[PDB]
Amino acid sequence: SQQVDKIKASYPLFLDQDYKDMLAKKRDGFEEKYPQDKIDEVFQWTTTKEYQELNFQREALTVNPAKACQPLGAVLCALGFEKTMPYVHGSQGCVAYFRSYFNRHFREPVSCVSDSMTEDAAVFGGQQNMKDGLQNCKATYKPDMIAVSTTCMAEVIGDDLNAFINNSKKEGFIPDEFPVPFAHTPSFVGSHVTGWDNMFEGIARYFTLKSMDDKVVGSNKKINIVPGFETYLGNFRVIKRMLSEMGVGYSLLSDPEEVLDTPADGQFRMYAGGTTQEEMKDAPNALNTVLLQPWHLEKTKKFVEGTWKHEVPKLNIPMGLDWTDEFLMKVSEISGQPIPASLTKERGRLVDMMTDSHTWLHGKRFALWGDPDFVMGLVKFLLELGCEPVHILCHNGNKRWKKAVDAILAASPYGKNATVYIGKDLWHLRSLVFTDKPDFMIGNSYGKFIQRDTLHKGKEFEVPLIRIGFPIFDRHHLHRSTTLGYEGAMQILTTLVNSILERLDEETRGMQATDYNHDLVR
Amino acid sequence: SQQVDKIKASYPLFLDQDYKDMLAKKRDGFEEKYPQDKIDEVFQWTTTKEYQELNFQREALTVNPAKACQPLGAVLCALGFEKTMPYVHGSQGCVAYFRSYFNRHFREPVSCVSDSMTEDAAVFGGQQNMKDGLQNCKATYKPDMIAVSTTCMAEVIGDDLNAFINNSKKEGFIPDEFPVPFAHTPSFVGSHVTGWDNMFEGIARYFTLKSMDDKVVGSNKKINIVPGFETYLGNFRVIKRMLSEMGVGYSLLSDPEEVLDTPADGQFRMYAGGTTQEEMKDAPNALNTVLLQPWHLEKTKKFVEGTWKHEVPKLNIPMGLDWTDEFLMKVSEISGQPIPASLTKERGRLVDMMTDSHTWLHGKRFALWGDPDFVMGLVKFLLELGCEPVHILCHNGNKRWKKAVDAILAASPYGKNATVYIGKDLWHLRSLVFTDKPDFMIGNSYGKFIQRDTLHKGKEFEVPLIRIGFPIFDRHHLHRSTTLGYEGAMQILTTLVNSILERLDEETRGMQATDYNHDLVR
Amino acid sequence: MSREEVESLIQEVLEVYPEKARKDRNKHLAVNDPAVTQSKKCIISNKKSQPGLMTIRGCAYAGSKGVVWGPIKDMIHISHGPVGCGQYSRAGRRNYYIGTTGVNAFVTMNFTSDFQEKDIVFGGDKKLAKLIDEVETLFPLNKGISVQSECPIGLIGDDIESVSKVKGAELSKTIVPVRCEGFRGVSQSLGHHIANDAVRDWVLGKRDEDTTFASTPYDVAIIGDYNIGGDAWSSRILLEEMGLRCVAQWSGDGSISEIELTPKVKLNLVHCYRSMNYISRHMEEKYGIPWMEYNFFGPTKTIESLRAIAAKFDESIQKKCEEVIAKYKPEWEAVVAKYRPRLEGKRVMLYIGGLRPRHVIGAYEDLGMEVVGTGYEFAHNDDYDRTMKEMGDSTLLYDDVTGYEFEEFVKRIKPDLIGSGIKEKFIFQKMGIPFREMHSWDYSGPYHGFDGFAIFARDMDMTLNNPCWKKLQAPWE
Amino acid sequence: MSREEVESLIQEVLEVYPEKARKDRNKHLAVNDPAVTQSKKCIISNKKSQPGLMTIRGCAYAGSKGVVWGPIKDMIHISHGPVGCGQYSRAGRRNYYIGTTGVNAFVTMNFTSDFQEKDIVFGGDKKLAKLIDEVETLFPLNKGISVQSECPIGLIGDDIESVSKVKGAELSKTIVPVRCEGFRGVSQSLGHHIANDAVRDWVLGKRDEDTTFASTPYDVAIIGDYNIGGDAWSSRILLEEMGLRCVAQWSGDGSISEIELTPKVKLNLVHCYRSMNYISRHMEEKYGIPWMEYNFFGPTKTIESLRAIAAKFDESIQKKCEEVIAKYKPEWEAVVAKYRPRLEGKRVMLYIGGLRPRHVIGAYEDLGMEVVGTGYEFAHNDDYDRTMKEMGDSTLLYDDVTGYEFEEFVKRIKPDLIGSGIKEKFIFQKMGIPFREMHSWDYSGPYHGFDGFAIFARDMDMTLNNPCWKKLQAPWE
Ligand code: ICS
Ligand code: CLF
Ligand code: CLF
Ligand SMILES: [Fe+3]
Ligand SMILES: [Fe+3]
Repeated sequence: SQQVDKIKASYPLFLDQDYKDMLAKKRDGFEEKYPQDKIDEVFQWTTTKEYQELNFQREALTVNPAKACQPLGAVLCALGFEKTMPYVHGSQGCVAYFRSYFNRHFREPVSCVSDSMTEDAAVFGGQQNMKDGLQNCKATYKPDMIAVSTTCMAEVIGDDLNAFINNSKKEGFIPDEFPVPFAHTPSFVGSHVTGWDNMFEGIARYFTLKSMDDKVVGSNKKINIVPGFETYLGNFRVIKRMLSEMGVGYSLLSDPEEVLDTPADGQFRMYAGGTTQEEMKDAPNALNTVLLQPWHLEKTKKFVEGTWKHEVPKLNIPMGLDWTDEFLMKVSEISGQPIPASLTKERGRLVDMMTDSHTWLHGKRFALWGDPDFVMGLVKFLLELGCEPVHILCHNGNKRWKKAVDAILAASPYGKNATVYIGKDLWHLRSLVFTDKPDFMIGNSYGKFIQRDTLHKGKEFEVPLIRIGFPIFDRHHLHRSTTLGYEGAMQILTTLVNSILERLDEETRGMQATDYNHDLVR
Repeated sequence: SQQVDKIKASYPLFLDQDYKDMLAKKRDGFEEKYPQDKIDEVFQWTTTKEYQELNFQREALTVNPAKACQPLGAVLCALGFEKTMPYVHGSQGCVAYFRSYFNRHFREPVSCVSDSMTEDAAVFGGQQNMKDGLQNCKATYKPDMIAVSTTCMAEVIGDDLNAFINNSKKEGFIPDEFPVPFAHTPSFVGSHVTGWDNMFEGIARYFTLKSMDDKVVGSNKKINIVPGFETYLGNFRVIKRMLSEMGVGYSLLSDPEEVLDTPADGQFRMYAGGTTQEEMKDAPNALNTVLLQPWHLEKTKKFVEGTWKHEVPKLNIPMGLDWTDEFLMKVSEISGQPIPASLTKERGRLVDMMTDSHTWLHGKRFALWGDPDFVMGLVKFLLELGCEPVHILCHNGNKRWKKAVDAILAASPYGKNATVYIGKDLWHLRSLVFTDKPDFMIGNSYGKFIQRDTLHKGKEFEVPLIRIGFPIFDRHHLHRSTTLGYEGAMQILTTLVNSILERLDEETRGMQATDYNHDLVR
Repeated sequence: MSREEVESLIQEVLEVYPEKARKDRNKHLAVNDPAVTQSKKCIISNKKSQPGLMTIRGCAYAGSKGVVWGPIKDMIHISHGPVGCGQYSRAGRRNYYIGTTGVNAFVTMNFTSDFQEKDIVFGGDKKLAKLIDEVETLFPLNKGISVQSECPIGLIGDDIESVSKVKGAELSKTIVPVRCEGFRGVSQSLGHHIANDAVRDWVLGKRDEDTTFASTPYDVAIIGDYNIGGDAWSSRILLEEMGLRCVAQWSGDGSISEIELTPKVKLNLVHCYRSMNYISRHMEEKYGIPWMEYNFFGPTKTIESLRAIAAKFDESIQKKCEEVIAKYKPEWEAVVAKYRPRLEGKRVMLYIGGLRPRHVIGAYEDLGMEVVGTGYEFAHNDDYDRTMKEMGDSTLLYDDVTGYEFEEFVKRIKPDLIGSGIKEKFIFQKMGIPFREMHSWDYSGPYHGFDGFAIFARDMDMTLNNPCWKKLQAPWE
Repeated sequence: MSREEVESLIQEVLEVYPEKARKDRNKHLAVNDPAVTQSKKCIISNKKSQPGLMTIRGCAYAGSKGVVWGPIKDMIHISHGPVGCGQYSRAGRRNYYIGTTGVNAFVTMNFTSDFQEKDIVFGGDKKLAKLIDEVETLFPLNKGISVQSECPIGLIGDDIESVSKVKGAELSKTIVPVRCEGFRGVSQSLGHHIANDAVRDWVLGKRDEDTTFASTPYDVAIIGDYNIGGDAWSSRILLEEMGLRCVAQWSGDGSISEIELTPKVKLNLVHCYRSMNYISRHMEEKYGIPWMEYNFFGPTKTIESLRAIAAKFDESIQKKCEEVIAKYKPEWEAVVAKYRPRLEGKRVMLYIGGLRPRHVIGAYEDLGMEVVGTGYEFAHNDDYDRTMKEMGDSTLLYDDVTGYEFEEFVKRIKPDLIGSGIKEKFIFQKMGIPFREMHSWDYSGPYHGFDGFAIFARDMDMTLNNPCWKKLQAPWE
């Protein structure tokens, strides 16, 4: 039953007595549900340490992973170029899923096409699919460039992208001068960040490999910036702003912040902004190349150091205080531009907030998960704040990254209780937060379920989640935030201290029970 | 007892069994406490409509006010000028309280002095106090200007500020050319915003009244901006940024943003930034003067219109889409500068966020309180978002402002259930949110107690608080936020929508009870 | 109106395509004629998509894992293959259920085999057996395992059926291998077909020799309702107050026991014909259970459906149906009185998967709103035969419409509201046209039945009449 | 350290003042000599502040309403006058209490008359009576009303004593008028005196003729502990473990009934001498109740105070005290063993109000820390008499220090830690020096007793050794 003046959505309409009785009747009659006591016993067992040993013995079963497949990152990289259409050679379901994922994260239209490969292509290959798809895409959406990646279908059947595109150009389906960079992105290798690296390397090789005779390093007095897989527009904006304040010439390669933040004014823009072909062709003439996320830009680093002959600096992600300082000094050394007073004042203001909130941050325990560079930068910043990471998880990390993270942790007295896990999923993290309870979790929206499970054990065992990372689906406009630089550090610090204070306020709201500590001033 | 590995502060140390037994023994032994049944009955009575009818009959008692006294606003205005020392003629306890208040809100040093008037001055006056205080302050803290306000003691006794300062200058206590503007700020009249207006009018009259013979309107091709009582640094910053993007000459008068955001780099800066004396002297030469908060700048408006011969535009606070558009168009008309494309794109992005969050924001009910201009701007923004303002409260509002806000509400279909209260305090609003429950409250930290009371009645009766306004004491670095322009509108929209989503997440976290609506994608 | 103008618009939109793409797409766009009962002579559907045209269709894995098998709550579903498929489809569809997640319910969880290069080169049958053992170890309260195949499984030659048979015999468990590789078929329709075939072959006939279930003449099953936002519950409550007994519910909030007990019911009430007609026809031929379709979109359609269902039983069910209609009449009359003045005269364009474009028409008309255009992603010709009689004259019909085609059609027609998926939501929002998500109900619902009609009307009003649509043009432009 | 250098520094700091201010301030700075017993010959205190020098002192209203009367929970305290004072003093002091706020407890609530211009011109006595009637109507469970005067009340011809007497006779309620106007005196100490006199005159003698309270030879009353962060509770439990019975605590978590029952106890354990010595002496002269000072800051002071209190009673209390000390020895020993190596050899300066500058020195010395400078805002000469023997050789002593003075002293001495109020906190934080709030315990605590010593050591370690103090200089400068 619904009242016209107060209509109830699914919550809490189904908490009404009639719906509750219907659900109880259904369960007791036709579901053959296990007894509630048995379910409670099994949940208690899953919250124990023995279940943790059984869980960490897994070798073939992955439960709730924290990574995606390569063509998603390839599409994200392709989106960062001017009037460039992402084109995935393979099945259309992959493209549908990529578009749905990016639409749910960014809340913006995402453009991508497929050649709709089927059983006929599973037997005879997808050469005709490639020809017709390239022709149709160019004729319909009029792109200046088509960036081609692959799905696991074409990777397994071993389709040859280079030969397919060459045949398409030779037979006249698309003009010979039309740029069609390509990359092989096997989803059974690596993750989405690997796909981003592969696509960027393919585009750079397409635009620079055959025309390096007339290139001189440092000729255009610019610095190349390669951001890598990034889902915060504020990060691109802060990098550009910091480079502009220093008066440093720069070329941001794969810049998608304009196409992922289009305005609503009555018209649809399929393309907006992005790196031009002139920038990509002139990139070898820069003084140097800086990779913002070096731990998933290895192929790009090899291509840049080998072909472009750029001595890429060994820089960590510009996250926190120390690494932002190191990035700024390296940029100043490379470009010969002094660091302006505005950046010094911003650093001092960040230090001031750190000094203000150190009392509330000290001693706090965090679980965290995400991509390798983001995770290691977050670990560094949390160490600088006096916080204690204990469970550090990275499903797409490797042994070298784990060694680097351990070296970072050993350098600080607050990293003595920290353990780094690579190749572990979120079921492992759920077991870890049950057996060794932290104060907070940091990660994407998939952690919310973990919090729910903790609340099932008790209010004293609940571990609140802080949404930093990708993807965030249950909150609006968090993709506009910043994690890089002093401004990103300030945003992260404000979020963390406010999460701590909201938890404290919630725990002390009981009248005559705990409200003696419900302080007005904190 | 304490464990050295896990040391407990007051919460939850005092929840131990021994402390609970000690407290219970004390209560049943010596406190002569009322029975818990009587306390519960009285609380339930205070949550009823009859109690609300009794409460609104109050005529002499004020319970939990939502305003301060004039000298606080006078101090805030004086802090906005370069190397200017706030000086309060009266008692030192007032200055101690002002400094503590601003220190807790801004988490920054606040400088203010007093002449420390005692019982002796109650019959002789504070002339010698003024002389000694001016001499000592100038000798010790080296200010370029001393801005004088008053406390209630000096106003009741009747100290002539002009005569006292003239006699101090005449007898050599301070140089005759030293600028010492003054203002009378009685605490029993108006509130802190009235004091801000009085102090600004006094400074303007000191620097411009007697030298208007050589002033020609529009000579310097600038627009004067008077912000009024503002406690968000982001508001100053966003006004400056928006005026810079338009390429519009401007002169912000009383800009305290630099002195309230000094960096922590190993030195203490007593003064930083602020309006210079040259700017205040050249202010009559501007094209026009724009008052960002015209509802507490009436004396300033009178002085600017009658003396500077400036045709002050009739503008609302640049809060929300429509009023930001009107402010930008008025500035463009005055200065003759076209509105840039960047501001158009930012407006479109705000409209896009509104479109994305309209489903979650539609129909939500808000109780709200604050200062008049901030309250009416937030009401306008809530009406623009499809939200329903229900309880609009302003302790320092007047009847003309009430008529204006009623006119704003009547123009929108979402203002049907909206009532406005002037002269009412937070006990009135507690009664209102008990009897006519809204979905959320918007206000300063003093609302937290109200939330506690609601949680005491039941979880289904709890009204969550959203901290937008002054002062915020229980959260860190919220004073850095923005509430003006498109940037402030986006920040407020994000805060509101994420508060709604977090409330929904909390209400649907129960396993096998309500977690059917614990959606990953919202 | 203006059928000639609609055809001219179709031609103008079609000019841009190359010769082969234009010729193929010409058969999938049509102008409605209610007098026509054979859509085969009018439109062509269930064909392959043209490459590189930004299609909206999914894959057979989405049709099988995401639609049919996924809502089953007491079963663990393994995405056999690389990590992406189960990650993008995890908790993406709001098929509501009651249970303890991770203990006895696993709907919003993501179980996968996490294929690597070695698994591709050397196969994943041994890995699948080890995974099944680990699943049984860590999740003892699960009541069945289904293994949903992805593209490399079908491309490398893995014998999932043998592994499922051996492991099911060993553990005395029901393990269902579903060959739902994404390259099979052209859309999710073949996924629905394959999932229904798997249900028939491995689950449906498990209690043919069992007769311990007490049967009543008023036993019915709900077929094709996936409990999107609680739709199945909202329909089931109406069926229950009518005196019937709902034994099974496929598949939202469904259990394997309900599926196995379905062949014991007296009537099948099919909600989604497109995705469940195979199993309903199989049940009719094998056990003799008649099946009939019902529409609970809006008061008129649910009155008609309730009366049609009650006609299948004796007089007592008919009296209970009349009593239910009388009880629920004032509520939807109040809803109509509140929300018809604000929605009268508006024009709607729709593009959904296979059932809702024709089901929601009556609900839209009960609010005084007219539908001028509709389309399907993967519907067959019988769906178009059903739809063509429910639409107005000279309305637009589009099958497997492209992004550009729908863009231009919406630009020319200029409706007041559009209902489609998440991939058109933000596009049409940036146009300035109100948009409603017709797959997830825009994170609202339910919309079925009387209780859902109020929510539907409130959502329609709150989106159509939102002030934000009036603020797109800056005042200085 | 190096007495001659300290005197030289004092002279350089004084060099900038005008002659009158310099001459006045010369008497408020001293170099400590523990051999000296009388402080009148070296330091001068309890004098008016020099105008325009940024003193940290408050007013008499703060010392009466905010310190003495505010912690009383079952009473309602009206701030008679304009709105600012109660607004700035509302919930700024962390005097913890147990009760239902708004029903039977009103500590964090702000009650005021909200004086306007008409109230200034025509008085506020009728408004006060109407306000008392409204308070009686809306808060029936209140057990007394206090009326704290602000500056205009004493400036205009208001007579609150007559109003209080008439309303108390009419309503049979205890109404205490406090003439704690701001301009009286020079600091909060006169507010302490006025509040104590009001307590003596209006509350203390209510049960003089009542003999229905059963009394035991082990009755003690805590005087001068205001339960900052639970501090009083952290003390009271210890007294309960010694076998004593605590009848009242003034005034944190205190009730009016406890105040009235105070004249029935056997001993008055006075914590804050400065604010409650008046009432302690009055009770000694009138009821013959002895009072002694105690110190629960740090394990050493706590043990000495427990032994001194136990020596005032029979042998059973002494045995219980020995058992308590033995029980609590390992905990504070472990706290020292953990935190002293991190804090050994550090130098600290303090600037607090009347009691704590000398009370917390022992707790710092228990951790291996040396206090090199100390000072008071509003202490008298007896406080400095105690401090001089409490403090070390060649250390710095300051009374009513100014912001400029404190900044110059801190720059010259360069301490590792500074403990002061909120008005110097950020000033010293920007300077790169760790700062702990010694009034509110930086929203932490309690710091009294054995359980508070652990929190104290943890806070000192967490602030002194924070990494943020090594990051204030940019690497490029
Ligand atoms: S199953 Fe089908 S696309 Fe019949 S795949 Fe799709 S929950 Fe649609 S029009 Mo999403 S044939 Fe159901 C459908 Fe209809 S997921 Fe739902 S809304 S009634
Ligand atoms: S059509 Fe369908 S969704 Fe596509 S793969 Fe095929 S079953 Fe799956 Fe998962 S991993 Fe990524 S998204 Fe594909 S490319 Fe390899
Ligand atoms: S020394 Fe003390 S705090 Fe000062 S007034 Fe006097 S009692 Fe009070 Fe309240 S209202 Fe404001 S702050 Fe004053 S100036 Fe008039
Ligand atoms: Fe958007
Ligand atoms: Fe600060």
